[PDB]
Amino acid sequence: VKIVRIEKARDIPLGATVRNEMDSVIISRIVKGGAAEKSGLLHEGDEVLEINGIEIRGKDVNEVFDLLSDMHGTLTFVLIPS
Amino acid sequence: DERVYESIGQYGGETVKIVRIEKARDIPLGATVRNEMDSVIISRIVKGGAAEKSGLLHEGDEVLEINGIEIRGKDVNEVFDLLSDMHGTLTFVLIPS
Amino acid sequence: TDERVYESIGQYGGETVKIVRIEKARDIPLGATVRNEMDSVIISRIVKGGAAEKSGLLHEGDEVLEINGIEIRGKDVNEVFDLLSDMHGTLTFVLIPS
Amino acid sequence: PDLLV
Amino acid sequence: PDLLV
Repeated sequence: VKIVRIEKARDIPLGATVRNEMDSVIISRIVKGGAAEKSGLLHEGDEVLEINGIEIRGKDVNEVFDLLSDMHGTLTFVLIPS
Repeated sequence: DERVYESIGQYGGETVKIVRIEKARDIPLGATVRNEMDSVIISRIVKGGAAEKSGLLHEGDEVLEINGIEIRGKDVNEVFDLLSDMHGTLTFVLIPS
Repeated sequence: TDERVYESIGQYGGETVKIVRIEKARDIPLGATVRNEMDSVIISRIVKGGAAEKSGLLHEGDEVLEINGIEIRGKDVNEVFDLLSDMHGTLTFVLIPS
Repeated sequence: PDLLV
Repeated sequence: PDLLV
């Protein structure tokens, strides 16, 4: 279990595409040059369990987009790496 | 037999961006710079600075030129001096990340 | 004759106190030069295109009484410079316009 | 000699 | 360190 912090600006994406697998929310790609690539803490293959005290596991891929679009500053990610 | 494998090593090139940003006399643009080899790279964009509000300067861009002056191949201490004596519309020639 | 009354000699309408908020970026100056007139601190110039000029709430002539709960009146301008260099975000200014 | 600030 | 500019 990995607990990491990655900065994000208002309405500027982190650069991490999300894929759904059963209930669990997964990260499928890391965008070249984004805040997820330059930090080195978010990887293609990790599972997103929580983001800033909000349960991500068991949520639709469209809800994780909405939750993230209204986020800024230090984002605490609870993950299960590949 | 003859088996032909075309287009190997294909590349779509790089984009060159030409933008203009306002600078006030002795008020910094709000973008930290670092030297990566010869080139000059923007490493950070300060929250609320002239570069952040404009939306034309980004963390990762390469600065080729500023107001007709070659920035690539110059020490960041020289870019600092060049920029400190600048004001008004500054034309930036960049290679985005 | 006998009693002549001349009222309101030395009438004054008072001063205005202005309370404004301006955004400041970390290590990016507001763009306002300051001078010390007696004890008080006075804005002498507003830099063309700076955060103060765009906001329109800081003017050449204003007296700076306070900035973010810190007494500016009666301080050296070298101290106001130091206080301001470590400031960012919404700065609340208490002023007496010209 | 008027500091920028 | 990186310079402000």
